[PDB]
Amino acid sequence: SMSNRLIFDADWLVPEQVQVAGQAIQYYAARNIQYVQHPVAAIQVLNVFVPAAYLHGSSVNGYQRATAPILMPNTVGGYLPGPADDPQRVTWPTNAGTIQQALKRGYVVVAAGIRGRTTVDKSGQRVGQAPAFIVDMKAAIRYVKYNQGRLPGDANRIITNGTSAGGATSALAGASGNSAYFEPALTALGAAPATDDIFAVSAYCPIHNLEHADMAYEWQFNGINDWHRSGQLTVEEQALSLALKAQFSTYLNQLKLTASDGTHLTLNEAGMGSFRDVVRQLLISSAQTAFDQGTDIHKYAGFVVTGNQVTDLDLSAYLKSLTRMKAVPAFDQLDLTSPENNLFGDATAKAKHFTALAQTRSTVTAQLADAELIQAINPLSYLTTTSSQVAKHWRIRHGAADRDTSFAIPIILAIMLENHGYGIDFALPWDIPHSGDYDLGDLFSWIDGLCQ
Repeated sequence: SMSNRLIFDADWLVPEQVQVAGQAIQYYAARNIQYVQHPVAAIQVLNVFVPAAYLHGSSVNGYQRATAPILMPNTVGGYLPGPADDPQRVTWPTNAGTIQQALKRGYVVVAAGIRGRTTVDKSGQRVGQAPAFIVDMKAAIRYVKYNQGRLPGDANRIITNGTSAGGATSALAGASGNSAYFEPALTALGAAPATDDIFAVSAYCPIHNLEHADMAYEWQFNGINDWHRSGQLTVEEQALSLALKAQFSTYLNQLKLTASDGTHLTLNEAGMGSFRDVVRQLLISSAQTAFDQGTDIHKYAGFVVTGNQVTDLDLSAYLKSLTRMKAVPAFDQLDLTSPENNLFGDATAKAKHFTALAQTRSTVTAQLADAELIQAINPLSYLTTTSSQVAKHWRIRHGAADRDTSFAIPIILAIMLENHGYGIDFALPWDIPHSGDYDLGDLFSWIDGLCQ
């Protein structure tokens, strides 16, 4: 209610410890903070964790109470609800280990609970479908910034982190700072009166650009007719696949992506061209990195090694050995059965389409989600319009063995960021599956490079 003033009090913080690297790591916690005045679901609370030093006037890793980065990780996966995380949490989903390491590194951690597609209110009505996930992330950010200086950590140094749908959430927060689109929702929740633009984005395999993911998936996997998550593509599915693949060329070319040297990255009618070369080169680079460490890259097919150099890659051979995970369409299923279909439903419709193709070919009675909503939750929408304040610093990873979305998807995001002058640190880590937080040493060195 309005009795909730949304004022943080450091006096709430109580002392705890957790073991990290064979050392006891001291911190303080304040849990279950109601971060808006009018929550609709119990999950909408946040937890605050602070390195013990900052309550005793001291420093960690070059940071102080007033200057520490604020890591804001989320536990969203599959666009499901993501409970407020905790370094002491052992129940799925949790990135407790990352929180422990972040605290050791000197970061304040604000771990917000986020509604998702299965969240219901007290009347049993759905209240967690799109754009609830990002509205909640923004409200948690607004809470933090409203409380600059009451809350330890520098609210101008917020860095979001998440994996998969959570990586999309992190990227979307970074892309859409202060977008007016979300203002009515934040007003209705009674979110804090503060900005929601953030400093930096960490995203692992962000499942985003959903309305073009089917095209990208088929561009990548057409010609591979068995899928494993085991199934076999029907004749109708093969037909959609070939078409979806062809459509990707047109979508891709219209983005006007450019290589470092300024050349338009494109694909021809058959899906071959300079854009495909870029994907290949990133996978070759991933392989070279692994090869240099003594890893057997021939676990997968296609790599040409000349002396000590990965000199080329048969991309089709590689993808066959990687295997297709999803059927067709991979995201907008004709029968509305995907996580993304359910994400785009509302209080009235459990699920909706979000592409013209799947609506036209729907095998169940269905509606299309609002075009503005689809656009609003796509981080890419903000890189080509002037409707928000965008984080200047991005670190994106998508595993070279992650088949949950096409490599083209994170690659498009990374290139568009680069093309528009944002800082972007991007790679496809070798033989990494659909997962995140597996390179914290490097992530934290990147954050430190930005913040210290």
